[PDB]
Amino acid sequence: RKQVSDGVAHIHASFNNTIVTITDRQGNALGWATAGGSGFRGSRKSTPFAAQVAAERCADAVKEYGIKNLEVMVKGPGPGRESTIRALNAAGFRITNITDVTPIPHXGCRPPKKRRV
Amino acid sequence: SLSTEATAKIVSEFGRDANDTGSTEVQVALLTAQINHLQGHFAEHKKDHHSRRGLLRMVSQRRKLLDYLKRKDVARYTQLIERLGLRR
Amino acid sequence: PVIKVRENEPFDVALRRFKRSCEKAGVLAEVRRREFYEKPTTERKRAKASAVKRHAKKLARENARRTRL
Amino acid sequence: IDYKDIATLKNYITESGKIVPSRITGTRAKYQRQLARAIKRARYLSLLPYTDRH
RNA sequence: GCUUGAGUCUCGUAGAGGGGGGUAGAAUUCCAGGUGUAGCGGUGAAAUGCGUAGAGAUCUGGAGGAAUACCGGUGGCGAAGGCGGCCCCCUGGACGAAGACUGACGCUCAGGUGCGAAAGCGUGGGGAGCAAACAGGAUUAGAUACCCUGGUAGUCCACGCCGUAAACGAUGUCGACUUGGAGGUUGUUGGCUUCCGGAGCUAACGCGUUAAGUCGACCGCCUGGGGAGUACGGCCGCAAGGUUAAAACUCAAAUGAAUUGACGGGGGCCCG
RNA sequence: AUGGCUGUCGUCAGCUCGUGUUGUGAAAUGUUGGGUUAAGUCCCGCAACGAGCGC
Ligand SMILES: CN[C@H]1C[C@@H](N)[C@H](O)[C@@H](O[C@@H]2O[C@H](CO)[C@H](O)[C@@H]3O[C@]4(O[C@H]23)O[C@H]([C@@H](N)CO)[C@H](O)[C@H](O)[C@H]4O)[C@@H]1O
Ligand SMILES: CN[C@H]1C[C@@H](N)[C@H](O)[C@@H](O[C@@H]2O[C@H](CO)[C@H](O)[C@@H]3O[C@]4(O[C@H]23)O[C@H]([C@@H](N)CO)[C@H](O)[C@H](O)[C@H]4O)[C@@H]1O
Ligand SMILES: [K+]
Ligand SMILES: [K+]
Ligand SMILES: [K+]
Ligand SMILES: [K+]
Ligand SMILES: [K+]
Ligand SMILES: [K+]
Ligand SMILES: [K+]
Ligand SMILES: [K+]
Ligand SMILES: [Mg+2]
Ligand SMILES: [Mg+2]
Ligand SMILES: [Mg+2]
Ligand SMILES: [Mg+2]
Ligand SMILES: [Mg+2]
Ligand SMILES: [Mg+2]
Ligand SMILES: [Mg+2]
Ligand SMILES: [Mg+2]
Ligand SMILES: [Mg+2]
Ligand SMILES: [Mg+2]
Ligand SMILES: [Mg+2]
Ligand SMILES: [Mg+2]
Ligand SMILES: [Mg+2]
Ligand SMILES: [Mg+2]
Ligand SMILES: [Mg+2]
Ligand SMILES: [Mg+2]
Ligand SMILES: [Mg+2]
Ligand SMILES: [Mg+2]
Repeated sequence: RKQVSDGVAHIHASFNNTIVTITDRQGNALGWATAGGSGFRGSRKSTPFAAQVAAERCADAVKEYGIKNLEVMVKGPGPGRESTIRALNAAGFRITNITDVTPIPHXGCRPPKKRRV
Repeated sequence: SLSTEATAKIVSEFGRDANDTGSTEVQVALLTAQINHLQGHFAEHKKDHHSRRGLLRMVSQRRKLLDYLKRKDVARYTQLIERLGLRR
Repeated sequence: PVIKVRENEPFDVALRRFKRSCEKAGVLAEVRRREFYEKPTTERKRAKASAVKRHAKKLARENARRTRL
Repeated sequence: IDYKDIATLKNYITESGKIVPSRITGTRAKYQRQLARAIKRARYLSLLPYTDRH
């Protein structure tokens, strides 16, 4: 309803899944979509193409608002890193900013044990 | 470690000269001073094992120098252990 | 990696510039190494392996110049 | 190196704020260690950033 | 007696050497909400699990513990075990320079004593993350596993105990001597260190001035494979156990290195 | 027990030897290597130099 002209696409690109959330600059969510809930499960869910649709659907979630320009915040090592950003650019957003906000401990906590297969 | 001035006092007192840094008197006196100084350290810092190895070397070196001086000059030995207040 | 897209800057340039800055900071390398715990014995083992092969690359590479096939 | 000498120390950090290797900059080992200390002191005093995020 | 071994003094140098006290930033988890809405999470594929009581995501603030990205290096320091953010306090050793000084004060060391990773044990704390045990979900002929979701000791701190590890360079300590080459690190030609290689040595593999070469001193240890580093006794330990350490019996081998094949759910390159 | 004859890997590009050299030795080298061919086919390099059976 309240026309927000400027927002942030937060891309949580994990190895298994991609979550796109658009916020305002203060970080209040407008609308989200995910690869998992776009007709892609398992092998399909963890593709650039499944993240591609999640980007598209998240644009057509936030169309109530008139976001002119999206800053972009990318988080994680997944295959929805780049495919999400291109898809948002081809939803008619002006990408002013791309930022990697992938969290990196400066040491931090002991990670889980290595998988034996 | 023992300071320049604290060192130089001991060299003057136990030496034949301030240049007589080498004598067994001076060496034993300087070891005794640091051994006694470090008893304060190891009272607080009981698990400082790495430093304590250095103390035990000083103790060992002093023992060796006293045994040398005993069998060389028994008179000087007796004076030394009395002045420094050592048992043997 | 924190691109600020410039005045009249095209998208692929900024994106490829984000790609280059990400590969530079070594982000995806660091997420992968921190995914699972590597024991110090394993870390030292692979660090020695990298050291050995690197030096051993040269001894064979710098015996390749003055050798005919 | 001097932790206060910010213009110098910025020659030895990346855009992300990370200390640049000696292999890259051609710094001698002795000075890389002194440089590392100076940057870490500067980061404490908030004259340099730890990271480009913050 | 002497000064060449060994040591003392003077000046400087590098260092994750040790002990104590502070503190910083990143991240994880949790709590409190703000926004927001149907998924999240996970795998080979799943499912258990979490989620409309609003998760996941995102923003703000708070709490708490543990570890210090980059620097970082066949880099450094330490007797070995080991030691890594930054700051202070206390403290050990090493190296170099140029003298002065002591005058063989040395080397090794059974017994003895001390130190000694991780796990473990005791008492009191602490507990984010991780995780033996355990539970559930899978996989499978079965699956007391590997994989998944959780998760308690424990991992952290203080003090005490334990005294062992492929505690390894599988190479005792000290000293002398004996062609070279390329590096690293640290001093003002020395110290430490990595790789290659000569003679020599070696069963071979290899080692090669940091020797496994050539010698000397002293110590420790071995005597076929099993039985057995076990039993019994002693000593030590709160316990777990450690340490010292047999015998009968049994076999004609066990073993090391290297060679040729074959084979690999090893690699590379090709063909039908 | 055998001779002869035959299947099979497969008409796949292999399999060997003399002499020399290397190793205490089993053995190795040649036959590996760079290119190339349907081919151990050929050229080039090479402690190998030649040779046979295959091709
Ligand atoms: C060199 N100085 C050390 C002196 C010790 N007395 C400290 O206990 C130690 O600190 C501890 O370090 C370990 C790592 O070895 C953990 O990091 C602990 O968690 C710490 O430090 C804790 O706890 C502290 C608190 N206990 C308050 O002092 C602060 O929160 C610190 O930021 C936090 O890292 C310091 O580093
Ligand atoms: C007869 N005394 C010397 C005994 C040696 N075993 C010392 O290593 C040496 O010590 C060194 O002295 C020089 C000067 O000749 C510097 O001062 C070094 O810096 C020191 O001493 C260092 O390093 C020490 C560290 N090595 C830790 O103990 C401490 O930081 C001291 O405060 C600091 O003076 C003493 O002087
Ligand atoms: K700390
Ligand atoms: K010192
Ligand atoms: K003795
Ligand atoms: K726990
Ligand atoms: K011995
Ligand atoms: K026997
Ligand atoms: K041989
Ligand atoms: K031959
Ligand atoms: Mg996992
Ligand atoms: Mg210190
Ligand atoms: Mg422990
Ligand atoms: Mg305990
Ligand atoms: Mg877990
Ligand atoms: Mg598990
Ligand atoms: Mg303590
Ligand atoms: Mg043992
Ligand atoms: Mg070890
Ligand atoms: Mg080892
Ligand atoms: Mg041994
Ligand atoms: Mg060699
Ligand atoms: Mg026993
Ligand atoms: Mg016993
Ligand atoms: Mg011969
Ligand atoms: Mg052949
Ligand atoms: Mg032919
Ligand atoms: Mg040939």
